Amino acid sequence: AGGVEHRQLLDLAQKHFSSLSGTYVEDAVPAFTPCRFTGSEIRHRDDAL
Amino acid sequence: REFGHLTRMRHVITYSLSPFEQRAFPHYFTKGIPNVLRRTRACILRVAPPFVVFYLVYTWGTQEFEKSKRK
Repeated sequence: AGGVEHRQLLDLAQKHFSSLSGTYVEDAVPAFTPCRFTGSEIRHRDDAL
Repeated sequence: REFGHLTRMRHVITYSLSPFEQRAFPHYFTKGIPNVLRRTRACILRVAPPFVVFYLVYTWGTQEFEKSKRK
């Protein structure tokens, strides 16, 4: 952001960010292991605070 | 004696689960009878032998009253 050209940023991305490989190693693509909510509680008792 | 005035405690943690995240009866008769059999083997050596001393006096006390009225 700021005073920048999108065109200039593209060639700088082309000359510097070209050796990054495009696909993955062995192509074992990741899948989201989702997360569930749980009603519960945790109490930490410290009378000196 | 209100709740934030009873004692002084440090360094203890408690974890608790919701009543709606729990099944009603976790272990009912696979754990129930080995737990009751533990509490029976403990306090039957203190409770029962006083009551067999009442029994041997009762059975002897109505075997003298029934020979007190005959020959």
